[PDB]
Amino acid sequence: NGLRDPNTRWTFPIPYILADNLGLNAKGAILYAFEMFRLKSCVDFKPYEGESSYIIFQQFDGCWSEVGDQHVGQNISIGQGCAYKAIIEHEILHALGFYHEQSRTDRDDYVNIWWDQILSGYQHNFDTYDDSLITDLNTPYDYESLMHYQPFSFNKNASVPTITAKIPEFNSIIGQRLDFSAIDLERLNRMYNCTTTHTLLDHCTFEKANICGMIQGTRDDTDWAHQDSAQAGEVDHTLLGQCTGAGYFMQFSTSSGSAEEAALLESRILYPKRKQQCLQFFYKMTGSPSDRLVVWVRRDDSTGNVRKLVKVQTFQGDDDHNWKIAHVVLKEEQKFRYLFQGTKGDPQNSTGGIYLDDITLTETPCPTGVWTVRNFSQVLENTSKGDKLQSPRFYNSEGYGFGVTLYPNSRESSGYLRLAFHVCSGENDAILEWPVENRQVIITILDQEPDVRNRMSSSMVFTTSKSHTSPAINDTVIWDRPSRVGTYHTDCNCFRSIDLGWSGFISHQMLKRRSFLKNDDLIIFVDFEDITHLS
Ligand SMILES: *[C@@H]1O[C@H](CO[C@@H]2O[C@@H](C)[C@@H](O)[C@@H](O)[C@@H]2O)[C@@H](O[C@@H]2O[C@H](CO)[C@@H](O[C@@H]3O[C@H](CO)[C@@H](O)[C@H](O)[C@@H]3O)[C@H](O)[C@H]2NC(C)=O)[C@H](O)[C@H]1NC(C)=O
Ligand SMILES: *[C@@H]1O[C@H](CO)[C@@H](O[C@@H]2O[C@H](CO)[C@@H](O[C@@H]3O[C@H](CO)[C@@H](O)[C@H](O)[C@@H]3O)[C@H](O)[C@H]2NC(C)=O)[C@H](O)[C@H]1NC(C)=O
Ligand SMILES: *[C@@H]1O[C@H](CO)[C@@H](O[C@@H]2O[C@H](CO)[C@@H](O[C@@H]3O[C@H](CO)[C@@H](O)[C@H](O)[C@@H]3O)[C@H](O)[C@H]2NC(C)=O)[C@H](O)[C@H]1NC(C)=O
Ligand SMILES: *[C@@H]1O[C@H](CO)[C@@H](O[C@@H]2O[C@H](CO)[C@@H](O)[C@H](O)[C@H]2NC(C)=O)[C@H](O)[C@H]1NC(C)=O
Ligand SMILES: *[C@@H]1O[C@H](CO)[C@@H](O[C@@H]2O[C@H](CO)[C@@H](O)[C@H](O)[C@H]2NC(C)=O)[C@H](O)[C@H]1NC(C)=O
Ligand SMILES: *[C@@H]1O[C@H](CO)[C@@H](O)[C@H](O)[C@H]1NC(C)=O
Ligand SMILES: [Ca+2]
Ligand SMILES: [Ca+2]
Ligand SMILES: [Zn+2]
Repeated sequence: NGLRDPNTRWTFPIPYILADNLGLNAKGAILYAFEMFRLKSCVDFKPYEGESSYIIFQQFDGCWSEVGDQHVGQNISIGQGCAYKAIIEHEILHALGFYHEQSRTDRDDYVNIWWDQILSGYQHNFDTYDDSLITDLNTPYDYESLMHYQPFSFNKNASVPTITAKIPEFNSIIGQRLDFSAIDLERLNRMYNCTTTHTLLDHCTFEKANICGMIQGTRDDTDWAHQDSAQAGEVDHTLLGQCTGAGYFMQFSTSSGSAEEAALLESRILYPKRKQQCLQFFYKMTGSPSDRLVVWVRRDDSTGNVRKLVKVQTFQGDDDHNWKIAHVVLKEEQKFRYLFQGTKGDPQNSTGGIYLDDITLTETPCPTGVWTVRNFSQVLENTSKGDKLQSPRFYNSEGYGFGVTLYPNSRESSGYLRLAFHVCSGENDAILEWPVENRQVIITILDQEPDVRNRMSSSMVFTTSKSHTSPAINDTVIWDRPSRVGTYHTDCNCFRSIDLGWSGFISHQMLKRRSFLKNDDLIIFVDFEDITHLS
C-alpha cells in the first residue's frame, strides 16, 4: 500500500504547524502521536520555522490527509471525535505515503467490497491501485493493519457490512484501532530506511546466555543466578512456562548466608539522547519482608569514566508472591549504567528470593499511575453487569489526586469493559485551582511485551473541560473540588468525583488476544497532565 514514486518521500524531521482551530485536546493528542512514532520508528517531526514542504494540522469536517509529500505543504484534518492515538497515526501514515490496506492490488484475494452498501462520496476509500502507483514493500496482506477498514465502515444500513474477509474468522479481527501492526512498522521501516528508533534506549528478557550484555560487580558479596524455569512453580515472566527449557529470569536467593549480603547486576553503558528516561521491569520478592531490591545509576563523573553512583528507588516484599511491575524515573544527561542491588534480610526467615525479567528503558516520562487487577479472567466471570472495581488513588506532578473505575461487564454495551477516570480528594486540594480545566487524561491498557515495537497497547485520550457537567450534581462541572461534587468511600477515605470515560473501551474478545491478560492479570496505565501551554 506504499506510494512508489520516490519524489513523494519526506526528509526527516517533518516540519509541522498545529493550527488554532484545533482544540487543546487535539494538539495534545497529535503531540502524543508524534511520541509514538519516535518510540517505534525513526520518523521525526519539528516546529515549522519556514520550510518548503510541511504538514499543517487543522479541524475540518472528518478525518483525512493527502498521500505522500506535496511539495507546496499540505493539510491533515482531525474533526470531532478524531482525537485518538490510532486515528492520528492513520492520517500521519497517509501523509508518510500509505493508502488503506484494502486498496492493495491483491486485495480481492483477501476481502470482499460490497459496493452498493457504501454511502455516497466515500467510495474512493475502497479503490484499489495498480502496481505502477503502489508497492507491497514485499509484505503480505495484513488483516491486523492499522490501515484496514472495519466491516461497518460508511455503510448505508447498520446491520449489513461494507467490507468482509473471505476467510470468515478475520471479520472479528479487521479494523483494529489499537496501534501499528508489526507489518505496518516493517513497511514503514522498509520505506524510510529506519534501522533504529529515537526513544527505545535498552530492553532485556534474559533469554540469551549473554544476559543482554549485563555484567556482575565484584565489590558486592555474591552473584545473581541466570535461572532456567525448569524447577516446579519457578516459571519465567517472558513465557510463563509455555516453552520447555527456554524461559529465563535473573534470581537472587535470600534463604541462606548472612543478613545484609548483596549482589549487583549492572547494565552495559548507555548514551541518552534526552534529559529523562523511564525504566520498566517485572519482579518478585518471595523471600523475607526485610529483603530489598534497590535500583541505582552509575554515571560519567565528567572525566569520561563511568564511576559516580546515585540511588534512585527501593522495593520490598509484601504478602503477594506473584509477578509485579515496577517503573523508575531516571534523569541522566550523560552516559550511564542502570544497576540492581538484591539484598538479604533475615535469611533464617526466608524460603525464597528476588526475581527479575522483562526490563525496558525508554527516553519518555513514566506513567503517573499504574493499576494491576489480579485474576482478571475470573473477575470477568464472577462480576454482575454494573458492578465495579476502583483503583487506589494516584497523584500528579502538580499534586491533583486521581483514580480509575473499571466495570468489567459494561451494562451500557454487552461484551465490553467500561473504563473511566475520576478525580480524588487528596492532601493538596486546598492550594490547587478548581475546576481542573485543561489537563489531558491518557488511559492505556498495556500489551505486555518487552520490546516496545511489539506492543499494541489500547489507549484513549480526553481533556477535562468546563463543558463536562452532570444532572446528578445540579448541572455543575464534574471536575470541581471532590469534597463538594464527589461521594465518600471507606476504601481510601477519599471523595471520588463522578467518573467520565468509555463504555466500549475494549471488547472481551480483544482482551483475550495478544498480551493484555498475560498472567491472567490486567495492567492499566494512567497519565493526567496540564496541556494549557499549547494554547
Ligand atoms: C518472618 O516471616 C513471617 C512470614 O513471612 C512469610 O513466610 C516467609 C517464609 C516468606 O515466604 C515471606 O515472604 C512470607 O510473607 C513474617 O510474617 C509477616 O509479618 C508481617 C508483619 O507483621 C505481616 O504483614 C501484616 O499483615 C497484616 C494482615 O495479615 C496487616 O494488617 C499488617 O499491616 C501487615 O501488613 C505478614 O502478613 C506476615 N506474613 C505471614 C504470611 O505470616 C514475620 O514478620 C517475619 N518475622 C521476622 C522476624 O522478620
Ligand atoms: C488547507 O485547506 C484550506 C481549505 O481548503 C486551504 O485554504 C484555501 O485556499 C484556497 C486557495 O487559496 C482558497 O481558494 C480560493 O478562495 C477564494 C475565496 O476565499 C477564491 O476567490 C479563490 O478563487 C480560490 O477559490 C480557499 O478558499 C481556502 N479556504 C479557506 C477556508 O481558507 C489551505 O490552502 C490548505 N492548506 C494547505 C497548505 O494545503
Ligand atoms: C532508502 O534507501 C534506498 C537504498 O539506498 C534508497 O534508494 C536509492 O536512492 C538513490 C537516490 O538517493 C538512488 O540513486 C538514484 O538512482 C536513479 C536511478 O534509479 C538515478 O537516476 C539517480 O541519479 C540516482 O543515482 C538509488 O538507485 C536508490 N536505490 C534503490 C535500491 O532504490 C532510498 O532513496 C532511501 N530512501 C530514503 C531517502 O528514505
Ligand atoms: C438493513 O438490513 C437488515 C438485514 O438485511 C434488513 O432487515 C431485514 O429486512 C427484510 C425485508 O424487510 C426482512 O424480511 C428481514 O426479516 C429483516 N431482517 C432483520 C434482521 O430485521 C433491513 O430491512 C435493512 N434496512 C434497510 C435500511 O433497508
Ligand atoms: C487467583 O486464583 C487462583 C486460583 O484459584 C488462586 O490460587 C489459589 O489460591 C488459594 C488460596 O491462596 C490456594 O489455596 C490455591 O492452592 C491456589 N491455587 C493455585 C492454582 O495457585 C490465587 O490466589 C488467586 N489470586 C488472587 C489474588 O485472588
Ligand atoms: C441540588 O439542589 C437540591 C435542591 O435545591 C439540593 O437539595 C441539593 O443539596 C443540591 N445539591 C448540590 C450539588 O448543591
Ligand atoms: Ca557479584
Ligand atoms: Ca525471561
Ligand atoms: Zn485512511
